[PDB]
Amino acid sequence: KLHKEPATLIKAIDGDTVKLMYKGQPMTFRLLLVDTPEFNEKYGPEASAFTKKMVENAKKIEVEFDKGQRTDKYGRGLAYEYADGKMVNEALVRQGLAKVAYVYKGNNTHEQLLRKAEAQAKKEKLNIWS
Ligand SMILES: Cc1cn([C@H]2C[C@H](OP(=O)(O)O)[C@@H](COP(=O)(O)O)O2)c(=O)[nH]c1=O
Ligand SMILES: [Ca+2]
Repeated sequence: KLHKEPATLIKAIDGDTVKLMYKGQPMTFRLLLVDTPEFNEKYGPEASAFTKKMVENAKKIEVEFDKGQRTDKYGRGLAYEYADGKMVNEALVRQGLAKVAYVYKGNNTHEQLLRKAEAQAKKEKLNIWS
């Protein structure tokens, strides 16, 4: 059973990275289980635009750590992000703006859910699957 924690938006960076204030400290978060294209690659600006709009227009932003590692080798926080109850990780995957990726042992609680969303976008030929 994972628990959602409060956080405040500092700055949207790109499709799967955002700078948030967590427990009073500035911290860069990398979204769990996803991989959006870099700004330079195809659909990159769209992914960044999608995330940016989604978090900037949210009234409440929550983070949810998984069971395994909470920080990556680059010092980034690893979590599931929620914009007014809606999981940003899943939304990106549902729109075909992100691919399910970097599935490590112990940090894959929401894996099936995201795989489900991917299969839908894949069948609908959304963005990346066009
Ligand atoms: C999503 C995720 C990424 N990472 C690391 C793997 C990648 O390192 P390597 O570059 O050394 O492969 C990097 C991918 O992040 P980005 O896609 O932001 O570049 O972040 C983790 O260690 N754990 C995770 O859960
Ligand atoms: Ca990426």
